[PDB]
Amino acid sequence: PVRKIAIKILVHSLFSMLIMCTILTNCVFMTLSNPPDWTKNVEYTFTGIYTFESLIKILARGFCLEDFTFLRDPWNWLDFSVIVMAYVTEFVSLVSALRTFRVLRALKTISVIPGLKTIVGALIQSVKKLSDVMILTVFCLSVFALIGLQLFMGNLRNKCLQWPPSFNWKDYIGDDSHFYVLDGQKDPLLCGNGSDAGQCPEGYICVKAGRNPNYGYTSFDTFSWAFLSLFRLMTQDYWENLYQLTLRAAGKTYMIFFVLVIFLGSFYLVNLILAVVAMAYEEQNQATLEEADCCDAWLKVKHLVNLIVMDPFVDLAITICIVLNTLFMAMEHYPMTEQFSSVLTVGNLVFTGIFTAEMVLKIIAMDPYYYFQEGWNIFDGIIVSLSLMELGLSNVEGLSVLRSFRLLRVFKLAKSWPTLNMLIKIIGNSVGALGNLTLVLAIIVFIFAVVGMQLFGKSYKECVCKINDDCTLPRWHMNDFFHSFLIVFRVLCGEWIETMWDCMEVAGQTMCLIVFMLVMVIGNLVVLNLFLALLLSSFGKIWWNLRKTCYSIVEHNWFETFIVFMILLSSGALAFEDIYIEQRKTIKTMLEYADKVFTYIFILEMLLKWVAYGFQTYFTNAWCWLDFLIVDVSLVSLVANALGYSELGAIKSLRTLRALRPLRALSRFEGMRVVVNALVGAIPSIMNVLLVCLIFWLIFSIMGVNLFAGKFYHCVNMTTGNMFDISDVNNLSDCQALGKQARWKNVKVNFDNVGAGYLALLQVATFKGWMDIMYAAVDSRDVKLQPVYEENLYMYLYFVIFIIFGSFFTLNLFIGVIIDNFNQQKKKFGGQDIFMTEEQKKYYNAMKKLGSKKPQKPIPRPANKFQGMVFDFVTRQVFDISIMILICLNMVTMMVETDDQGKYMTLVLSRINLVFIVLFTGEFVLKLVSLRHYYFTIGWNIFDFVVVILSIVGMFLAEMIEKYFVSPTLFRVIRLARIGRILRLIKGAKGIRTLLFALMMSLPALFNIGLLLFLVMFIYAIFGMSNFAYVKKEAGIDDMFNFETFGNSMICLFQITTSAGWDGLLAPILNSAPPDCDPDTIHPGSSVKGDCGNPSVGIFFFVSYIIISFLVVVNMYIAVILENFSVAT
Amino acid sequence: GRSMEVTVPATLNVLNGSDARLPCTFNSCYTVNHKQFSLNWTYQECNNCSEEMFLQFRMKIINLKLERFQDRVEFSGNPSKYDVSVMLRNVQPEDEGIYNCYIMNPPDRHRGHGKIHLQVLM
Amino acid sequence: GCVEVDSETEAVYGMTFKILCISCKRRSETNAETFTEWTFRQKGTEEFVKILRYENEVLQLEEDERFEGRVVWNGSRGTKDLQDLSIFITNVTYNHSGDYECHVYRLLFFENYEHNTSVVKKIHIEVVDKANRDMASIVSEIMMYVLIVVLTIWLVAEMIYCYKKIAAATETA
Ligand SMILES: *[C@@H]1O[C@H](CO)[C@@H](O[C@@H]2O[C@H](CO)[C@@H](O[C@@H]3O[C@H](CO)[C@@H](O)[C@H](O)[C@@H]3O)[C@H](O)[C@H]2NC(C)=O)[C@H](O)[C@H]1NC(C)=O
Ligand SMILES: O=C(Nc1ccc(S(=O)(=O)Nc2nccs2)cc1)C(c1ccccc1)c1ccccc1
Ligand SMILES: *[C@@H]1O[C@H](CO)[C@@H](O[C@@H]2O[C@H](CO)[C@@H](O)[C@H](O)[C@H]2NC(C)=O)[C@H](O)[C@H]1NC(C)=O
Ligand SMILES: *[C@@H]1O[C@H](CO)[C@@H](O)[C@H](O)[C@H]1NC(C)=O
Ligand SMILES: *[C@@H]1O[C@H](CO)[C@@H](O)[C@H](O)[C@H]1NC(C)=O
Ligand SMILES: *[C@@H]1O[C@H](CO)[C@@H](O)[C@H](O)[C@H]1NC(C)=O
Ligand SMILES: *[C@@H]1O[C@H](CO)[C@@H](O)[C@H](O)[C@H]1NC(C)=O
Ligand SMILES: *[C@@H]1O[C@H](CO)[C@@H](O)[C@H](O)[C@H]1NC(C)=O
Repeated sequence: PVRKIAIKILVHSLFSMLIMCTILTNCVFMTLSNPPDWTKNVEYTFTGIYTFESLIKILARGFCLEDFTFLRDPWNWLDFSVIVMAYVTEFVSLVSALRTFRVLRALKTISVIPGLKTIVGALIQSVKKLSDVMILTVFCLSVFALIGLQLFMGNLRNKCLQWPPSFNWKDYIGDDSHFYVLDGQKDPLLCGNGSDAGQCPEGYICVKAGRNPNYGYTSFDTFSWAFLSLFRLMTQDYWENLYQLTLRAAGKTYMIFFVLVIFLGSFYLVNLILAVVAMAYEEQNQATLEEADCCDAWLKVKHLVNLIVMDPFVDLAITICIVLNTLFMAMEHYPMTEQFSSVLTVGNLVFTGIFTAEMVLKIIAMDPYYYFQEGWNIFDGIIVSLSLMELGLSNVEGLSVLRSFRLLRVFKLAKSWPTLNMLIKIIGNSVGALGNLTLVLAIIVFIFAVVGMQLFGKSYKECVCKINDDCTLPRWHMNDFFHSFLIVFRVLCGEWIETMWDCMEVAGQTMCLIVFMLVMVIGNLVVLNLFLALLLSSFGKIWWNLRKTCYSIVEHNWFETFIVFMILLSSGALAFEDIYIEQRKTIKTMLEYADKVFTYIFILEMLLKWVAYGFQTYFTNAWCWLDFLIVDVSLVSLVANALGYSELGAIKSLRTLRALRPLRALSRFEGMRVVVNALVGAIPSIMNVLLVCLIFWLIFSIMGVNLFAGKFYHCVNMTTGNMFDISDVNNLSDCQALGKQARWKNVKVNFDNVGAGYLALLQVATFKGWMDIMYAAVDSRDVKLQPVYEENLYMYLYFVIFIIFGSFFTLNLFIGVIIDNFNQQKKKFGGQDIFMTEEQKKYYNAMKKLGSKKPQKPIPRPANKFQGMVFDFVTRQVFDISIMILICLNMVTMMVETDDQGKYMTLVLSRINLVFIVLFTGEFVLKLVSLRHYYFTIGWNIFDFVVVILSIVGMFLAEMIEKYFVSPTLFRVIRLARIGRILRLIKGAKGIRTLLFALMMSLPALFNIGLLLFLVMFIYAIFGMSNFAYVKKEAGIDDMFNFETFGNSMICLFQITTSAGWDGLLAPILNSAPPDCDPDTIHPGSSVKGDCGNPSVGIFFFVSYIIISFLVVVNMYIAVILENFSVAT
Repeated sequence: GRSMEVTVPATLNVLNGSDARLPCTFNSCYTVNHKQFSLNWTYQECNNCSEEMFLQFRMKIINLKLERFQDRVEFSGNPSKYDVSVMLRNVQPEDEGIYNCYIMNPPDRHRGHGKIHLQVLM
Repeated sequence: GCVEVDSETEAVYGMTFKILCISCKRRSETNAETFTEWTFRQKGTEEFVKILRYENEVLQLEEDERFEGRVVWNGSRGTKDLQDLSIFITNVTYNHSGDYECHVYRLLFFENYEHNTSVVKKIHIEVVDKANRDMASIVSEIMMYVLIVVLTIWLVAEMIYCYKKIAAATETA
């Protein structure tokens, strides 16, 4: 016929390649920010070609006057959509809806190559298995959201308000100039009336009046806003700020709430999402894998060169020269004196020369073009050629940074190193076998990128001064394609809310909500799938006589418990050494003498341990050796202050080692003992992987030193703390000629050398700190030149690349090797369940026996007179489904609650939930009449009973508080029985029950690991109290959250525990010199001096806490995943 | 941005004798405030003749009704939703010329404009 | 930051002393200009007569003989924002032993809103010829010794009890 002609064209591979290339070039064309006139014609061409393919498909599966052919293929639906609304778009008056037409062409990128279809489908089945976890996640988010809503109902609205000299209260609340705008924040400061809350300055009072602490955004005074804020808490995006605002409004006492959600909403639900995605991917892998003359001279010199000593002290010498080359790369300082830069450049020339020499020696013993077959030789040739090109040019502008590719020589160590070879294998799998999936990621990111622009770009250009002070575009916009990619990449990283606020203030609420939620769901699902994909591809008369007695003393339970109590009291003795210690003068001396008592007890128990266990056995024990060291430092302190060297710079600095006193509790407790045993047993492989990670971050940090060698130095106007304009000041010369108002300030985190390079890369990879790092690196123009706003705008790519490699691949290898090590440890050598002791093991086994229990219908009929009637007409489906419907309706009534709802609305809701509580009491009593004898065989019945009792008691308590001595801060807390009234949902909600049971199963191991973590926070909080209770009031450290007291230190360390905002807490400590801090500022009521902590101990403190918390949280994660696997498989 | 977008047409002709509604509205982003807005209408008489004044409303309801051209203008705008316009009292053979509608919105920095030839057809 | 500490009540005759009065700001970041007055009544008098005044740089004194050439300033040194108010009294005598009132008047600056706050700190001192140790310190030291000796007795008693047990038990073989 004639359709047969339109078949060969359809299946011909050149047609598919044409479609691929036209989609790719159209995609490159959507990148354009402001398309010139002529491009329009090309755009027409594109849609014409698209019509082409549709024609080819529409004359291929329908014959003899047939209408629809490509409508059983879902992607053909998208093709039909784009071809139709392209010509609908061709009628411009038929409109500001281009944003819904161009994006349809944007989504067409998915089907560039066959194979992405299967990957998208596989992602679809992966998200299909997310039903139970997503429903549990939304339920928990809603529950904690109502908790936060009825607790902080409008407290986040609290602000400082002046006290008037005397319309009245109408244009006083709504002035926004009568509020305390904290300097350099452009957002009114929060306060509160209760204690342990934000303090309104002298001359202000805290009033619940104004907008919420943003442009009017994710606060707690609405259920929708509460749900958004707790989705933010569940993803932990910038939750330091929500933490700070909530605790500044409602008081520090409420922080326990966060400890719940952070441990329950974020820590647990993320783990469950990861675990179920992992099970889906493992099932996918299991299914897929179970389914399937002159030649005489040349040869005579080859005789020697191939015989030139290969293994002894040459190839090993070549490797050690590679290591020395990396070393010479390391000493790249920013502040450089001559005769040092000369040394480095002559060493670099020597090394590129020796590499060229060895290459020409290896291409005359394996032939010039037979040599390019091992693969490693190809890589060596490419890298040596790049080095030779760099030395030859030495004059290219903007591209001398290609120099850094010489660091690729480090990867030659992969020939010997097995673990870095595993890293290279993971990279190859990312680009190779799983590259399709990786491609999807990029494509999806690209899609959202362009989509974002088409939906928001123009808006961000016109609505700009709505969000700014200079009305120029913010540093994170979508006006051009690159920034739209950057925002999507940042959303993938996890920092979404800060830009989402800007979007929602520029381009309305619903559009940006939908866009950013779609990105955060789809893109993170893709990223997690890729991460797990690479993860799963990893694989005599007195002596003895007294000795026995003292052994019986030291082994007895009485003495051990007394010693444990002394440990707790001695550790607590440090907590009272506040900023407020001198004001007491009674606890001060009391704890001073308690120090002597505790040291005496400690020395005596050490002596009994000495005389009982014996010196050899007491020094073969790590715990006893550590205890002896701590007793030694305590005894040295006692000798010092008895003799009188107390106020000596070295001895007083040694006094801060008292913070290690709680460390001896590790041995006495079972939980810390077993958890530290597991950690320090797994520490060798962790150390090997850490060696690999510091090697690869050394590569990236030396690259960063080359890219940003001390170019961060920017002038600042010392009356406002702001950068200069390029016009007024350009470089170092005029910055030194700008009187004294110019500082030539640094960034305090930079790339001056591999040390600061490691610090900055740690901040970037943890994603909490990259703000000023990226901003200044992009600002970086050149040495001694003042930075310019987004001048070197493409340096973002570097960080992007780093985050892909040094934070997504390195952490991937780290987690994979930890998975392998723990697998080996639990299965082969050791107990099957680490992090739990023997008694905890018995608890776990008894709970396992308890969980798989069901009743063998031991409920006979009641006695007489219609009790059996209700008994038998209550058990049926009707009653249970009805009570769940009433629970859900009560939940919906709960969500209606809002700030500033009229007294009538409160009365209506009170009547409605009176109706609900009565209908639940009559229900409880119906089941009672059904089962008057016992009714307590199953814990769900006793849960219903206790929750109904709690609701009634809370109801009466609310009435009492509302017609007696009244306090709203107690009413809000006591109103929490309704939360259990809706938690009653768990009884019949299958799936949720199993996952919460997994929580209950993992609770012992999580408790042990979290007890070790709490001890770690205790030690670090006391050390910070000793050190950083005196730092300046910079960004992260302020009056409310700082290291002054123990409560403030513990809340700061809880903020840090999830790596949140530790950049802000490290910023003030990094101050070292008079320009930033001041070494002699006498504090009122303190004999101490100086308001800046020691930088070295500051970095050590924060980086050590980050690493220890990361290891502890990884142990928690592994425990949860183990529980999920055990319950499921 | 480059300018301020105005939904102004090219040229519109209104029959004589009827009441004249002279429209010029701009679709901006920023939430409107009825206290600080700026609005000045211009017109080009000769090739490069300097304007004197055409309309007013630069701080509040301010009217001109100048006898230089005609007796006209009635406030028929409502800036509440990006829509401010006026009227003209009597379309006559003395209603011809290029009558611009320059604008200025305070919270942004763009002086937008729209040019239409006020004439008569039939 | 800043901490409010109650000054020591017991001074010493003939020695020196430092009367403390710390009025910490509610917010540490607020720029302010602070000055103060110190008004003392002696034991046996019922009034509060001005004796010391502190302003931006130099303090002024009333011409009372009880403090002429005798009191110096140990507040915050030249910061225009005092936040620390202590009088260092040299060669303490009997004629200053009674009640001080510490009126700290702080003009808090703000964006455009000037505040004029006043806070009173009533401190009590009693000059004494002999600097006896405070009750808290003596009780603390005595209880320290009691705890040490009691625990030593406890451990020696436990050792002797276990010695009796092992003598009764191991003597069999
Ligand atoms: C924290 O405690 C302060 C101290 O009482 C509370 O200040 C009180 O604020 C309310 C309004 O927020 C004042 O009510 C009056 O309302 C009329 C209009 O009905 C208005 O004309 C008055 O000027 C005044 O605003 C009340 O007088 C005021 N109390 C005092 C002693 O100043 C504040 O509301 C509390 N905030 C929270 C969140 O607990
Ligand atoms: O209505 C009332 N009090 C009330 C309190 C809180 C809630 S509540 O919305 O916050 N839900 C809750 N669940 C657990 C705790 S509170 C609802 C109602 C009183 C009432 C007033 C007028 C007519 C009828 C009753 C009342 C007084 C004595 C005994 C009961 C009720
Ligand atoms: C630093 O910038 C100043 C800018 O003033 C340079 O001084 C000269 O400035 C004038 C006008 O400002 C320019 O026309 C000259 O071109 C500048 N000189 C040069 C050599 O370019 C100053 O030279 C700069 N110095 C450094 C070290 O960058
Ligand atoms: C410092 O800031 C002030 C702000 O008013 C400005 O006037 C001054 O010019 C700046 N100083 C410089 C850049 O010389
Ligand atoms: C103390 O004051 C009394 C007032 O009567 C005076 O007589 C006496 O000399 C004073 N002594 C000293 C040491 O100032
Ligand atoms: C108190 O004042 C004396 C005398 O002026 C001075 O020597 C001493 O250093 C001061 N002490 C403090 C803490 O200001
Ligand atoms: C203090 O005064 C007494 C007598 O009033 C005198 O004996 C003593 O030396 C004085 N001490 C000082 C330090 O002035
Ligand atoms: C207000 O400030 C002035 C400034 O000198 C001061 O004299 C006055 O005592 C202050 N007001 C009060 C009530 O103290």
